[PDB]
Amino acid sequence: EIKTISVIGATGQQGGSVARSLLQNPEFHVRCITRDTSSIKAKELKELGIEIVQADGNDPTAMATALKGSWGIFINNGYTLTPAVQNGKYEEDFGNVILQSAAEAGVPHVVFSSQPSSHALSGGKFNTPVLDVKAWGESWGRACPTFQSFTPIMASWYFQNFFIPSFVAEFGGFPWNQDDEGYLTLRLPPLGGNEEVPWICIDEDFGDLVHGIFLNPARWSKRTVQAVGDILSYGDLCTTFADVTQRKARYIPYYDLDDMPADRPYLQESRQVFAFYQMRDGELFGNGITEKRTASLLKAAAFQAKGQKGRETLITAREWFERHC
Amino acid sequence: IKTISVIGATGQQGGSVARSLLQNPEFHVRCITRDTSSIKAKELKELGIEIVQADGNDPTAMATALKGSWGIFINNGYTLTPAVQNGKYEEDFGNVILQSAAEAGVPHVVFSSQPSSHALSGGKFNTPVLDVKAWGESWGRACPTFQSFTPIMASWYFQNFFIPSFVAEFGGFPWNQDDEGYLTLRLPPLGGNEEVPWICIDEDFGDLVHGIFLNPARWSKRTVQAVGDILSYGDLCTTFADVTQRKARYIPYYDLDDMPPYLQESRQVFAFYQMRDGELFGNGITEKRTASLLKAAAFQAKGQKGRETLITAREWFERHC
Amino acid sequence: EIKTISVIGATGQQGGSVARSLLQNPEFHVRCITRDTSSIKAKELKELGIEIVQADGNDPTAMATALKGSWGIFINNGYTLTPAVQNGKYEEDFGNVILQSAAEAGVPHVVFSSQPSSHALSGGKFNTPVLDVKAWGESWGRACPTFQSFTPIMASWYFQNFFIPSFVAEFGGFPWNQDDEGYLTLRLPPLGGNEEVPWICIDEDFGDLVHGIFLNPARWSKRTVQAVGDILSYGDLCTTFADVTQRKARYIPYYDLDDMPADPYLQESRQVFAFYQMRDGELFGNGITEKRTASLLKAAAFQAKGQKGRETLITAREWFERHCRAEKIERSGPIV
Amino acid sequence: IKTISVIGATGQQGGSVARSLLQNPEFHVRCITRDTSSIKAKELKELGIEIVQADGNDPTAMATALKGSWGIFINNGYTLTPAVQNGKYEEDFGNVILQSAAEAGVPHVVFSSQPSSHALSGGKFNTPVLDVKAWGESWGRACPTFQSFTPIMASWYFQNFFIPSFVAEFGGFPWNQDDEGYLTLRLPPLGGNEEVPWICIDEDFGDLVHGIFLNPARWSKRTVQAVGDILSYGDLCTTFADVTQRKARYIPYYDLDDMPADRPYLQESRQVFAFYQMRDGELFGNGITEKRTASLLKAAAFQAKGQKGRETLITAREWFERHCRANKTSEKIERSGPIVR
Ligand SMILES: NC(=O)c1ccc[n+]([C@@H]2O[C@H](COP(=O)([O-])OP(=O)(O)OC[C@H]3O[C@@H](n4cnc5c(N)ncnc54)[C@H](OP(=O)(O)O)[C@@H]3O)[C@@H](O)[C@H]2O)c1
Ligand SMILES: NC(=O)c1ccc[n+]([C@@H]2O[C@H](COP(=O)([O-])OP(=O)(O)OC[C@H]3O[C@@H](n4cnc5c(N)ncnc54)[C@H](OP(=O)(O)O)[C@@H]3O)[C@@H](O)[C@H]2O)c1
Ligand SMILES: NC(=O)c1ccc[n+]([C@@H]2O[C@H](COP(=O)([O-])OP(=O)(O)OC[C@H]3O[C@@H](n4cnc5c(N)ncnc54)[C@H](OP(=O)(O)O)[C@@H]3O)[C@@H](O)[C@H]2O)c1
Ligand SMILES: NC(=O)c1ccc[n+]([C@@H]2O[C@H](COP(=O)([O-])OP(=O)(O)OC[C@H]3O[C@@H](n4cnc5c(N)ncnc54)[C@H](OP(=O)(O)O)[C@@H]3O)[C@@H](O)[C@H]2O)c1
Ligand SMILES: CC1(C)c2[nH]c3ccccc3c2C[C@@]23CN4CCC[C@]4(C[C@H]12)C(=O)N3
Ligand SMILES: CC1(C)c2[nH]c3ccccc3c2C[C@@]23CN4CCC[C@]4(C[C@H]12)C(=O)N3
Ligand SMILES: CC1(C)c2[nH]c3ccccc3c2C[C@@]23CN4CCC[C@]4(C[C@H]12)C(=O)N3
Repeated sequence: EIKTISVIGATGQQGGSVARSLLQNPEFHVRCITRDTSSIKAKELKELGIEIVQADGNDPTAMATALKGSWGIFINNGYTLTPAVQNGKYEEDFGNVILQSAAEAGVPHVVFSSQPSSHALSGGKFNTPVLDVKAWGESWGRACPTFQSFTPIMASWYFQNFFIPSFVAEFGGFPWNQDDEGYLTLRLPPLGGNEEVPWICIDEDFGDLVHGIFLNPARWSKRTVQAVGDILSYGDLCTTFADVTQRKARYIPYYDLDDMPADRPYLQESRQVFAFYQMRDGELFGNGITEKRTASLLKAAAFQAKGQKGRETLITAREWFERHC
Repeated sequence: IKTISVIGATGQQGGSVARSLLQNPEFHVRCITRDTSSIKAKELKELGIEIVQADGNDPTAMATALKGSWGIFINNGYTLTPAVQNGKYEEDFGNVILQSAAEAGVPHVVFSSQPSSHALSGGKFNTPVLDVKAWGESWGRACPTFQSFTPIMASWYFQNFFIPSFVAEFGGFPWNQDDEGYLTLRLPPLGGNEEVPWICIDEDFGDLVHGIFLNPARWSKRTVQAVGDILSYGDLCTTFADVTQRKARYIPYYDLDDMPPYLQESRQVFAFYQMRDGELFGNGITEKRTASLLKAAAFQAKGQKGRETLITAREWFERHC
Repeated sequence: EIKTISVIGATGQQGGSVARSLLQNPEFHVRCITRDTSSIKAKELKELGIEIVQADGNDPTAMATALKGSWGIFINNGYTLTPAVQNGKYEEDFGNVILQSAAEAGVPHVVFSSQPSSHALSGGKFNTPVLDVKAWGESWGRACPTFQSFTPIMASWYFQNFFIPSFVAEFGGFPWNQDDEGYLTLRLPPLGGNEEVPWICIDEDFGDLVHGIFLNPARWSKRTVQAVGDILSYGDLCTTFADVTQRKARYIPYYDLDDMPADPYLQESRQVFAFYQMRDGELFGNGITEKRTASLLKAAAFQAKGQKGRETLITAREWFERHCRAEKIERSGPIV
Repeated sequence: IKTISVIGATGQQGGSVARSLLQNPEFHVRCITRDTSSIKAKELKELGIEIVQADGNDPTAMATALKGSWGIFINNGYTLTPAVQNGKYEEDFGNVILQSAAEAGVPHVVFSSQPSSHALSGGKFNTPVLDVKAWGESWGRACPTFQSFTPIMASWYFQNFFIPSFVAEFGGFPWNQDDEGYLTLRLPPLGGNEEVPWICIDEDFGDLVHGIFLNPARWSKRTVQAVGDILSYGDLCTTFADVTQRKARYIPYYDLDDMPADRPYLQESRQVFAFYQMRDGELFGNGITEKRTASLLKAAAFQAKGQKGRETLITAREWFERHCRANKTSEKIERSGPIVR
């Protein structure tokens, strides 16, 4: 009756949302995995009544032993890549190691946080390890005969990125620090195409999307899921923020990738991601058109499966600004 | 063989209507103008179009010039008389023509229209440029003589980018670079999700009216939105930048009270649009599906002549910038 | 501060949903209007704690006095038209009389249950009083200079038509009586165009749309609102029913309107169907059929009620899941 | 001038590809066939297209017959060898050709593909008609030599109405009248919202392959759904009825066990439809069914061809108005397709 689901990164944003969503369904038993059960965040997960296991993804045997009995697993990696991984050893990423360990432990159903490979799609003329490592994990999971289901889920930009101070530093004053001309100014290169920039409130929605996948894993196997709460251009984001907060805001694109300030190291290292996205006419996920219909179908299903508990629709940018500003 | 009188055939809207209808042998175009010796009048003559001289302000003359018309397209001008400006919308030459068409027994009417901000805002707003046409719309909707009366509502013309005064007031976009090197567009937000409608008046509007005349009964009393593309002002600028590789940006006029130097009294229109959450047409959501259908229908009625699809903002920039 | 709203037909389906929706917002006070406060349905409302006033729409003066003090009014009419109304004299329908009474009483904000006029749209070819009676009221209210806001709202096919017996008899066994070959068969003419048939759960959704309008009446003045919960073809409706209930169902079109059973109200429905086909299925007459606006209004009411109820409209799949997998066929409707 | 080899150029898919690309001076169409003396091979020759003779089952000859190609469009046939029917998907002549194209150094590939029901369902389904093409898709996606590899996935052809086995097996629609005077279509539901995709293979498909070749890098490793219209089976029949004024209807096989499964291809189609219903109608497996991209690849080819032809895809209504309203005797029901009985 009861299906156990191991949650990687349960102390983190993606896995944290996953754990919080799945625990609200009696058909599932959540086994959070963390490196330190004494962690501040781990104790918060232990206050929700969640089973907590301590293990390190870089230890395949220990990980395999910690996933022994899981019906499903949600896998993700971290913001910091090891030098070996940053230099093209994508098989050494702890997320990818965990996926292989799950194969050995016999876990039948996998939901894997993934990203497109700029290298694979551009014929080798681009290399963006931050994305390509997760894409490697997706290539391994899709080809593995052991799994009964492997579904890649691709996260959008978090709305919560607006709370990172260097975010405010890098991309113009937007959305907290106004400039000399009195504007909350956002400065980013265009995405390309029709400027269909995807955004999500990671906390409230991502976990419910993964939950919806686990409600019927066979239907979603080997079919990429885009975790998208809203789709709008940078300029529409600014006008929406201004309407909500009644604070002047504007968008000034970085049309020339070479003419971005070297003062900003998050613009210079992202210049290959931005170029790959532009080359793809803004189709940043690589599998097909950017659409949030599936996400709105995976959120409603989790809503029903949870007992009509919580919210039935994903958080839009307008609502996030109304709730956070 | 159905005869159609075309008001404003020397103008943008009526000109597109005449040029589109002429390519369907089932329809015979009778252009109406005040001056048949005009350059534009002669251009219409060079295409082999019948040109009759009449003034909309003369109901008696106009009734005589419409006799025998199966249908009529009606439009007015940018110029309102002081009397019309001050509320006597029955005197606008377009609405006079509509009443004359009723007198002459013309059975099928397509009327260039706009919503009445005054009527929709409970009196808060007064915009004669729109409300005058709305007067004709209600009159035609209530008139029992017509067999069909269909209102058509034009979006912003792309060709407004060629009006020097438009370039003057709304920033430099898309011709005049500013100090920081940007083609800058300065406009109040439309409201809602910034679904700003635009049309290439020359190539598409006439085809939409043509499509209406292909089945007047199905469109009677149903407003048609003449929309070629739907996008936000910022999308306009990013599209322009991609097409031309000329830096461009959008800086909204957030406060209609603190606008600059730039005496365009279109403020009440902008405020009414915002009050409608951007639903500038007033009848329902902004949609171009109907326009696309009508354009394709004209394409096929004309013999697969011309374009089957409406001109988008990107294509307009490609062809004119 | 607290805005009073009179609800016509509060004992009925449309007004009942309106009352039940506006009751959950303390900014509004619901004054139900009924002819008989002793009714089973009226006492149901009294048991819910709703003010009940007795008045008859056919009495303009009494109606005016009973509407006095209302900030807003929801107006609707009934399924049975007097013969005089049947033959024109649309001004005499109690809904339209009530609209004029509200104008006399000075009610500033109006939401009116409406439908397109086939006669006005067809150049006289068609005459369907079931629609045209409400269209008369719609134009009268649109032209009325006294109202501060006037919004016409138009109902789609109720899902609850499946509980109305007259629906079950004529339009095939669907969805309760299986037919000779074991099929739940629906027998109806095509709508026209791409078969974009609108449906709504009248009980749970219609009232929330009226509520959403009253939340910002100025923005909706003179703007037709389509009360649409789902848009799907008749065949898609039947296949969805089959998927939900694992019970055979099918759609049998009347391709020839002359071959449709027309044994007085079936004659008015033949003309209505012909008008819809003549409009390529654009049965509302003002523009394309769309449920986007309905969704916006439903969400707005959801928020206003304190995030109570559902944020989304009920689809055909949801309705079949809730009312067929598990329902007495005795609801109010056309008396054929 | 960039040369593109076209597999199956004498067939429906490759034929549309050749006819579309030839009208664009930036490309050279090199048709590939087993028999250059064929009556359909001579039609292509009458169009002014190079015709080379090679067999896909001969990897070396195929390699020498592709060398010099800037791009290649790859497709397979309706008949699979017994070895291929039984799993040996590497032996399908289309997949051998794909390996030959890498072998030959063709830098840009457009591969006719379908999802693998087995791969997506954890082994619950085995439908070689789709999975064979999916094998080639996986190989092309993983091959490091190609500069671009784009899978394109065909919908139901409207031209299935000209394939005789379709008319026989699936109730007779739209040509064979039944007891009650109905053109009856008999098919299981697709699943989900009955978003059945259809395309006019002749007029539209080639333009989509062409649009991909207009910017291969932007489409590399991105599945393209070749869709002209999206509608339910019942909507298909009612649309046909409106166009032709002939009674027509759709009678679903709600229970797949009640579908005629006399012959082996009908049972493999039962398993395919079961897979579709399993995926809630997502018959392509990569994502939602959509025709926006197809409408973007048709318009782009329209422009590339010199604004010649149609800018838009053919809808079901327009196809019925073009092929089933007039008698049009030249439209005979003899097209290549599944040979069931
Ligand atoms: N913020 C963004 O920009 C953004 C948006 C889009 C997508 N992404 C992508 O998603 C990833 C970051 O996701 P996130 O923000 O959820 O990360 P996060 O908040 O740091 O969570 C990742 C979790 O990984 C666990 N972990 C780290 N090293 C580990 C190891 N060696 N073994 C086992 N577990 C380990 C940590 O929890 P324990 O202490 O429990 O082990 C940590 O909480 C990156 O690839 C990023 O590019 C993020
Ligand atoms: N982008 C836009 O500005 C836009 C969009 C929405 C709607 N509109 C509205 O549509 C109108 C402008 O349309 P348009 O571009 O066709 O105007 P236009 O280019 O100025 O043409 C007006 C036409 O009316 C004719 N006319 C003028 N006075 C007349 C009279 N007294 N009797 C008879 N005919 C007369 C003119 O010359 P002849 O009489 O010599 O033929 C001409 O053919 C305005 O009301 C405007 O507000 C335009
Ligand atoms: N699915 C549909 O059939 C549908 C959808 C579109 C529009 N419509 C139209 O809407 C109308 C039916 O709506 P409904 O479902 O609400 O009808 P209903 O269930 O009969 O309710 C009508 C309401 O009006 C009240 N009423 C009836 N006669 C009255 C009178 N003379 N004076 C005052 N109040 C009176 C009734 O209350 P008491 O009984 O106590 O008065 C009742 O609450 C018809 O014109 C129909 O064509 C319905
Ligand atoms: N509606 C549909 O039926 C549909 C939908 C989606 C996709 N598909 C799939 O696509 C395939 C059908 O495509 P189609 O209509 O283009 O096929 P087709 O009409 O059968 O054409 C086959 C082509 O391939 C060539 N060929 C066949 N066997 C060969 C071999 N052993 N070696 C070399 N060449 C060989 C033929 O050579 P010659 O040049 O000598 O004739 C011919 O040009 C099937 O797998 C089908 O399942 C079709
Ligand atoms: C009258 C107006 C405010 C206006 N002022 C202008 C000043 C300069 C250039 C261009 C315009 C336009 C263009 C428009 C475009 N239209 C959109 C629907 C109705 C409306 C409003 C709008 C119109 O009448 N013409
Ligand atoms: C008059 C009608 C044909 C009708 N005949 C019926 C006869 C018996 C049962 C049920 C109905 C209904 C249902 C409807 C629902 N419709 C939604 C759009 C307006 C309209 C028309 C439509 C209506 O007013 N009642
Ligand atoms: C293999 C199949 C079940 C099939 N069986 C048939 C048997 C006889 C006639 C005609 C067909 C077709 C036509 C199709 C149409 N296509 C839609 C998407 C892929 C698919 C599935 C589908 C295909 O491969 N050809």
